[PDB]
Amino acid sequence: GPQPISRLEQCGINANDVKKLEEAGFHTVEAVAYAPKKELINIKGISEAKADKILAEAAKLVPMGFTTATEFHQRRSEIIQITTGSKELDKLLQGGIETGSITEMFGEFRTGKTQICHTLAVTCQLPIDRGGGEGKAMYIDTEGTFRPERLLAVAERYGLSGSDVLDNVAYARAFNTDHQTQLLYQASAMMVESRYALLIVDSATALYRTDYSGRGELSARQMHLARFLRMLLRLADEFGVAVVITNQVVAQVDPKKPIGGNIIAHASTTRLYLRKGRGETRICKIYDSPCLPEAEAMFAINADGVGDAKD
Amino acid sequence: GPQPISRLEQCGINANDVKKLEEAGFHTVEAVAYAPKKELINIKGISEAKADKILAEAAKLVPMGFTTATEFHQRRSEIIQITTGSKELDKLLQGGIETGSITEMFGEFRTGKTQICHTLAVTCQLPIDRGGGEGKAMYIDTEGTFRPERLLAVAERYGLSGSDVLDNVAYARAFNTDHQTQLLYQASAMMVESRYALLIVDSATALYRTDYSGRGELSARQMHLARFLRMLLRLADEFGVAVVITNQVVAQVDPKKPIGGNIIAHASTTRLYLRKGRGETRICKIYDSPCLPEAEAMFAINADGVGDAKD
Amino acid sequence: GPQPISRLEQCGINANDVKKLEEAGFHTVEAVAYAPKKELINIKGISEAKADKILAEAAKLVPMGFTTATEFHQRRSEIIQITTGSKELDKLLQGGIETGSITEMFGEFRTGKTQICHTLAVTCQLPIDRGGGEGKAMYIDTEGTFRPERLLAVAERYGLSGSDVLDNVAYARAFNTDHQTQLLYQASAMMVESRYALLIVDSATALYRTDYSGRGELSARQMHLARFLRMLLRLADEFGVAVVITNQVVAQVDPKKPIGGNIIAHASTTRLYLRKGRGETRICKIYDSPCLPEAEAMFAINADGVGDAKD
Amino acid sequence: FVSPAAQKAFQPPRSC
Amino acid sequence: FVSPAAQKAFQPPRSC
Amino acid sequence: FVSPAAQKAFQPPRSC
DNA sequence: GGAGGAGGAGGAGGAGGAGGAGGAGGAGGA
Ligand SMILES: Nc1ncnc2c1ncn2[C@@H]1O[C@H](COP(=O)(O)OP(=O)(O)OP(=O)(O)O)[C@@H](O)[C@H]1O
Ligand SMILES: Nc1ncnc2c1ncn2[C@@H]1O[C@H](COP(=O)(O)OP(=O)(O)OP(=O)(O)O)[C@@H](O)[C@H]1O
Ligand SMILES: Nc1ncnc2c1ncn2[C@@H]1O[C@H](COP(=O)(O)OP(=O)(O)OP(=O)(O)O)[C@@H](O)[C@H]1O
Ligand SMILES: [Ca+2]
Ligand SMILES: [Ca+2]
Ligand SMILES: [Ca+2]
Ligand SMILES: [Ca+2]
Ligand SMILES: [Ca+2]
Ligand SMILES: [Ca+2]
Repeated sequence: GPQPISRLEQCGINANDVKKLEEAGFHTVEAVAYAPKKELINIKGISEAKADKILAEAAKLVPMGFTTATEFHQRRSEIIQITTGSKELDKLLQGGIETGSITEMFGEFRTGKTQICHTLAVTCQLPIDRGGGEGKAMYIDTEGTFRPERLLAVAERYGLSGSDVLDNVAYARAFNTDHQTQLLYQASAMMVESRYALLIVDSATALYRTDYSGRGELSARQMHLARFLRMLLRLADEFGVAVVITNQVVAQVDPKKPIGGNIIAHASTTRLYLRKGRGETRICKIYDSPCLPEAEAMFAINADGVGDAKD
Repeated sequence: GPQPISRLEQCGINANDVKKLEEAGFHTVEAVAYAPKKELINIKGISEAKADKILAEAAKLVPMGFTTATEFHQRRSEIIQITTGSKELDKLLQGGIETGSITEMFGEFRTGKTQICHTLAVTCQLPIDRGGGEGKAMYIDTEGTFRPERLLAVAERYGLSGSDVLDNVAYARAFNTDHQTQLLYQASAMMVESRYALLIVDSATALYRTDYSGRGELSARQMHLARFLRMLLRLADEFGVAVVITNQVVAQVDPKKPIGGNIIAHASTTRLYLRKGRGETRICKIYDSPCLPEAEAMFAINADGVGDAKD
Repeated sequence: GPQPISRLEQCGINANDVKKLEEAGFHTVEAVAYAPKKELINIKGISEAKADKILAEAAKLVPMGFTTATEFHQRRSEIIQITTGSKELDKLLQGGIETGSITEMFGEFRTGKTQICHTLAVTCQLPIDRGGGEGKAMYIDTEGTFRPERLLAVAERYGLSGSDVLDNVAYARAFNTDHQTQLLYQASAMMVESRYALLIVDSATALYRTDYSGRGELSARQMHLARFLRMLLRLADEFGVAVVITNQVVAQVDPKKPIGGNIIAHASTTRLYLRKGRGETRICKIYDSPCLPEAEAMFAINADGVGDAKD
Repeated sequence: FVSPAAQKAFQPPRSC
Repeated sequence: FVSPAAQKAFQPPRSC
Repeated sequence: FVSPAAQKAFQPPRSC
């Protein structure tokens, strides 16, 4: 896990300053090391010289230099991939939902964006031997469509204590885009105290469509969304969680486009396009990824979460 | 290759001063010769008179005067062009990615900016006879989308030792724009010790969009980016590497514009615009170049990196 | 042509002093006559009385008094205008690039600043009957984007020996702003030995944007640029060459502004604003001139340099 | 605020 | 910092 | 420094 | 032998970024 920011006191930082770094949202040594000098200057008590020392000492506790692709290939071969509860879907992702990265699932209505998030919320608690991440689940919800009964269904499938599964899912409802970003700062505080494997924002863009309604609010909208996505990457690098955001679609005027513009498209490393199949079956397509080929799969929404097409 | 800065000691420079030039980021005689008098005065121990002597002696070891277009045409006819792994793409570039210069590739998501960088990271290690540069690869990554498994795929295509290919790619992840520039100073130290053919920053502008969010931070943003690009030109002139940066796009309000403003546009000598074709095929267009006509090509992203359209 | 500074020895100047004027950058009688008394006092061996004599004798060899607009209109009607390789562009300039003056071309990227400079570098060698200047070309380059292959293309269009054309283009690369000014002093030495028709600085302002990064370095930046432009005027008056500098642009916050401030705007007599047209066509606008009306033209970048719009 | 049950550490879900 | 494997010089990739 | 080919005087480019 | 005093003079710009939004029936025959 990451190093708590208290470890800066054993390096020459006044504990009164570590407390000021705490109110700014920094709870780990990594979060302070990854931060720019500019970000620390914006804090009240921190001066130019303090940030230089705080960054210098943080730099010693976490490596921020060059390595070889060999060492990076070795370290990545040990990365956790949480199972999607579907063999055919896990094979498409070559293991499952990859941690330390932002995965985005978009599609029409009913295509299973909320249903995959409820399956992932449980299967992240499974032992790694069974395809999990052995961590808690954080579910930021912006639509009100979080159903704990859908978690209990997935728990029964994997034979887990439904009461214990509901104890490892931290749930927050976001009511606007300012709140949605505010909830991520509290997320950083919690992820130090307990081990989390997966973070879910559902939907990451739903509230942006109506908080910034105007024509001239477009730049301010994409800028605020860019900061939210930048903060999700922070949590993914800091704690190694798997960030899974969902996205809504739109119609092509000149046939389904995800909303959020180029900001959401450049930021997400894996983009999953979900279509409606027949009955309860759905089709997941690799829409963008650094390592996976543009392919398709066929999963299903069953009475016990997302599984393989039962036919 | 370039001359190590130690050669200044055999010319009248106190080895205690060469050490001070070392902490300022100068490791070659060329880097000191190309530097302004102003840049050396900003160093602590260096005085006005020392910089005059240091510059005078550096001037003798590297030519900084006039020549003829004949001599320059002869010297340029011997310049290395690294293959893009695609015949149709190499023909568009009239040889491949040209060294000693800054090449920029921009486009929408999925259009192959990271995939070309992973192909270039391998094919730069090929012998010049096969279209390579016979040097190591440096991959500064600001998004987290560096996949060594995509390098092993390109290695198999060219029948190279995947273990040896991963040993010639130096990888660093940048977490903010200050770190991104800091990594270039360490790059200058490494490029003296070993032979590098290619430097990759992917993406060179992704972090600038959110480190400088404000409206009044725009000048400070483009100024910090201008210094980063000025330092990339330094490495390209000092070591003769091929600098390949990537860029993200934006929507036209009044249809895809690269971000970074006029700073990135004036600085990059070759600009490559990548579009999405059909299936796995992509379209690369010459967007700006001093010598290449505004034309197009059609490459593809295959299971073994960037290649020609397989159809 | 101008008179070599050796002609001062036949007028009462000790040849040991003419040698001291040589190290200060004076190689012609005109350069010494146009110089202030203050500039000669700053030389080591020269005293107050010597400079008085040196200036008095130089004053006799070159006319520095009043004439009539008639005599000046007659002398100007014999001035050389180098062709831009485009009929529509030459008509906008009423003849071409006018010698003995500073012409500045600015615009966005790709708009043809480097391409016009490569066409001008060849067409300055044409006989005056064909629209040239019958002189060599000097190309100070601060970006690294000098392509001798683009000269050979323009040579074929005018049916000139490509080998001989590359022998008449003196090329120097500037790495910082101090070097850029230093190269102009060597330019003054060369322009006495051989006949030059055109001097090109591309770009004259690119390096100033990053050599003087700070907020408080702004005055020192514009002062150093003012001296460089003052020295370009010196070469234009001394040798009668056509000085063509290029400039980069910037965005308007409150739509494209040339950089360099009021210094570059007051100093350049003709300012050419280049826009991007359609395909390979560009639009050149008279942005400032003492004699030309504010008009526009449409040229094109072709496989043989700058020419007329082929359509 | 932080729920007193959300502050608790991850407990491995038992078998049922 | 510099990785001890990144400090090593360029070795020509063998054939496989 | 001055290139020995740049010190040479302007030669009229021949026809090709 | 002795016995101080007199201010003044401005200047120098630069920097882009940002998508999104469906919809609409019809037409007998051997
Ligand atoms: N217990 C269940 N058993 C079977 N199918 C179910 C069950 N619960 C929901 N579904 C089905 O799953 C789909 C709902 O998917 P989901 O909640 O993920 O939607 P979504 O993609 O988030 O949509 P939206 O954009 O409207 O929020 C519907 O087809 C619904 O009938
Ligand atoms: N092994 C593979 N085989 C085939 N196609 C692949 C493979 N890996 C990735 N791709 C495809 O390559 C594309 C990804 O391109 P790349 O990683 O270069 O994106 P990018 O241009 O950097 O995008 P972004 O702005 O999102 O970072 C996708 O279309 C993906 O499906
Ligand atoms: N041989 C050629 N044939 C046709 N077009 C060409 C050729 N070489 C370059 N071009 C085009 O000319 C343009 C490049 O112009 P140029 O080199 O003058 O740029 P610039 O104005 O100096 O830009 P920057 O500010 O980036 O340096 C591009 O549109 C490029 O495609
Ligand atoms: Ca939903
Ligand atoms: Ca992406
Ligand atoms: Ca990428
Ligand atoms: Ca450019
Ligand atoms: Ca140029
Ligand atoms: Ca003017």
